[PDB]
Amino acid sequence: IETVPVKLKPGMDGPKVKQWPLTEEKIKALVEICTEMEKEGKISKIGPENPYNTPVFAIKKKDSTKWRKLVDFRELNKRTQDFWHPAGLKKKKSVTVLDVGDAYFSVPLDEDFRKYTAFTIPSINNETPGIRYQYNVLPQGWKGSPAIFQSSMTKILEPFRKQNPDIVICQYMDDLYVGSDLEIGQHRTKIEELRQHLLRWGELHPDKWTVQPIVLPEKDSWTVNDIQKLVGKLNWASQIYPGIKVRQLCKLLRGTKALTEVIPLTEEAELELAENREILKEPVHGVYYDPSKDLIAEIQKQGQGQWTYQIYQEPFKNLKTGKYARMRGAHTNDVKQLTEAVQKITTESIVIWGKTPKFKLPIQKETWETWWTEYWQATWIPEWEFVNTPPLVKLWYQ
Amino acid sequence: ISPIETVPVKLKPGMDGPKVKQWPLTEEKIKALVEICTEMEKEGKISKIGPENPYNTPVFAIKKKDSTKWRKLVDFRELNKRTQDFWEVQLGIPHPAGLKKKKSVTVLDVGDAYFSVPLDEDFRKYTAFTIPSINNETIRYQYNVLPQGWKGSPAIFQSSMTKILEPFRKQNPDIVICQYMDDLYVGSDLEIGQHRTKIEELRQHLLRWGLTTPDKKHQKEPPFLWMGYELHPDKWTVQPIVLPEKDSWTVNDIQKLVGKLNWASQIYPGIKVRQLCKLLRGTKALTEVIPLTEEAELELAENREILKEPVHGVYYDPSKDLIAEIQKQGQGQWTYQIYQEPFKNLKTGKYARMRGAHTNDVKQLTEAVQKITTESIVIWGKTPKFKLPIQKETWETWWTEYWQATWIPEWEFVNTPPLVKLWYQLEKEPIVGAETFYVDGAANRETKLGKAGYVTNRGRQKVVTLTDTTNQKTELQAIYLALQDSGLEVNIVTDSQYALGIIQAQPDQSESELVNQIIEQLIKKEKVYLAWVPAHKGIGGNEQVDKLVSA
Ligand SMILES: O=C1Nc2ccc(Cl)cc2[C@@](C#CC2CC2)(C(F)(F)F)O1
Repeated sequence: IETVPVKLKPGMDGPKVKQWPLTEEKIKALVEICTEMEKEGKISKIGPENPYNTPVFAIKKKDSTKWRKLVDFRELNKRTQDFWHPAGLKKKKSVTVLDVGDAYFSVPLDEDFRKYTAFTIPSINNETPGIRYQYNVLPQGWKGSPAIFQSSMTKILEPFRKQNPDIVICQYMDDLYVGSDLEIGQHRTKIEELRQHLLRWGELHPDKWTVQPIVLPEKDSWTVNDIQKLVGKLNWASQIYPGIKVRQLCKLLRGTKALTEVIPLTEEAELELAENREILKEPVHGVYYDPSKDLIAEIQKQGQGQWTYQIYQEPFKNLKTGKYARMRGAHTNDVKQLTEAVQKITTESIVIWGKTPKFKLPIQKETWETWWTEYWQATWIPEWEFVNTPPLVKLWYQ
Repeated sequence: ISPIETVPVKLKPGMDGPKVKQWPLTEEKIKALVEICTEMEKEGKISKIGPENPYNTPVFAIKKKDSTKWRKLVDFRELNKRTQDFWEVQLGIPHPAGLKKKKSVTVLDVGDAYFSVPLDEDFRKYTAFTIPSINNETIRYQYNVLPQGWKGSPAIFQSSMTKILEPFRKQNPDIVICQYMDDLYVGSDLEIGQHRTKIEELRQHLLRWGLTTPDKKHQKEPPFLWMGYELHPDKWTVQPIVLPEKDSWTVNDIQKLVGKLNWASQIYPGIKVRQLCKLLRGTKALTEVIPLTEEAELELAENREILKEPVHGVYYDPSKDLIAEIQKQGQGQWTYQIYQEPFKNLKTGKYARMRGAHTNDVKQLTEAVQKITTESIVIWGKTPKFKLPIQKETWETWWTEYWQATWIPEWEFVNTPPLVKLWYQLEKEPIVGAETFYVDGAANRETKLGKAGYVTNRGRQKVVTLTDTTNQKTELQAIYLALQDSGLEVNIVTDSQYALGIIQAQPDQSESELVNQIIEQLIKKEKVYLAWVPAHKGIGGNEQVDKLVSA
């Protein structure tokens, strides 16, 4: 019946975040769910004397008929005291992720901090007052949960870390990441093995993530248009690679010619291009990760289902860049695709640096807030802001 | 009064509420409060204090409406700002459209409920207030239960009500009880007598917990008035909307009118306010009198006719689909009606022209849909199926090529003009034979003096001076010229990322005159291909205009 006292960042107060509207279906599922946790002592209904509140909703993470309660403690976490990364995790063949949230129900929360964990189950058309609860145990999604549980966590983990001191197990929030250079059969079985050990209590490829190369258009014949677009893309890239030169190409344009006129390249321009392709055959030197600084994930809509992104801390010094596609069935849903993208990039940022990136989403606030919850499937929620993607920024990574 | 567990209250950390002095009143008021108080004291409401209490609120005596008898009020105004914050009672209020049809409906006015609920004994002290007396010769009191005008009274009462009902609701799941203020709206699909009998059970149940409610003969009967509507148990109608006809129309009158007409535009079709609104231009005072114009005197008249029309509606049937159909009622203006059965509307509404920097129909339509979707999740916890005046091909073309994440729930095209379209589309490749304008524009960061022009293949050109302009204004100006001094197919190369992006987004409405003009020119052309090149480079054509727009 022990309880480590947890407090809010000095002078801070509990979160009073409003509950967005939920669908009948998500409400029903949540009433079932909460009634259960209430019976088991996990939570308890609260009174009006508690003025704090946190948003909650329901999801279905990868192939599930049954719903999962999800609480957005982002604001509570940003207000919770601080507490206290094996680069080996990133440098693995495969890395599997595990949801250990359940573990937390086992631990009771410092009763004085409970008031802050207050959340509400809305009623359709406001016909009824919302149902108010607060946690009695450690809530999943709370930055303090993993911490206060570390102690017990490590314990239950030693056995597997001693039996297999070749695998890396990193925990982030409610997730546990395990990476090993084994082969799949033995790897997935060794995993199933870990979930066996975990149960008697309560598929990514890292060597594949990098800074993708900027490729330049090659064609039989070049028009004035073609050269301009070419020079534009290059001129931008000069920002990342000062060596990049466009003198020769610009010359080919001297004069106010038609846009479609076919321009014959010179031996000089061809060298100029030859030379730039080479400057671009690799990422710009001297780009290192700074832990004392925020990670930033920028995404641009390429269209047709494609989305390029760059993770970075300082402008033009990409720590990583990429593209995301397909996801059959989402063939007509920009929000699904974007949400999947953000998750894919978060997990990735977690693996690599063990922290989430602040997102810059090319979407209108309203659009994203209406539906993103309908396609979320993680236990965590990164931070984000909305933007108006530059016409350029796109043709460049395109 | 009630025997329900009090709620634990505390004063905002640190703060404490003892002070604000007694407002000496006449001898008629001092004794007209000495009386009323002696009353409450007995009922167990207030408790003559003094024992140990430094806190104090001022009592007043106001002429009770229609009474030669006096009534009291207590300024907790101070006490409240020192009182902890509570969980908001929820200000999102039920809308007729979300109600389910019922056979019988009753409304139980719990009214005198604040004084029926126990206050946190532990906190009572903080309520103290006094009654003055000639020659300060000595009356000190403090509440024992929720006080009329205290911060937590509503919140704490509402919560007590929820608890007290909890059992009854588990017992009678076929009965619907809606809380709101001191009111209880109970509806059911039972037979009239069966229903009347459950109410009595409810009333006595509430009375067991000390909450007195009205008799079946003191009850108020349907329809009930709800934020503008008349609520019947099987349907709803709109309270008549009477427009006054006067010879004197101060500014105020004109506004309130517009105000009511706006509220009416949601429910009624074809309401207009354009000319009543014109009447407020340059007004100098609220009391000012403005003569209604001819067209003003007219729409007002045509609006009265419309307001006579009786508008009825239907409630929600969970077993049927939700369908929302939208209409473009002008640029940026949309109309919508949500229904389940053709012509039997649950709700209707209007979204006014959102006037921003630059959009277009498809985008505008998209926001409309997002709006109706959120409204619906709220009202019904469901998203309607949409019937939109746009082709899957246009939507297909728009999104497939738009730079932002955009989406629209299950929807169906409905051919009901005026339709939403893309008024023009930029070429994806240069145009052969079409002329080629290399535009540019510039301005000083100190004088705001700018030049904007172009140079083209075919020798044609033209520069022009601007005053009080910016880089972005001149750059856009440049493109306008080109669209003017050009044929029906044009290739334009600009160095303005600004200009580019605004246009790339193919807008059909803006609040900038210039932008609007260009939009027009754009709609006109047969083929337009817009291109961008980096600003100050030796890039043929662009270096040329960079020369002319530099003095
Ligand atoms: O769900 C329904 N159906 C309904 C139908 C007709 C009427 Cl007049 C009233 C209702 C009701 C309510 C309410 C207050 C919000 C107004 C009731 F609770 F049943 F009373 O909510």
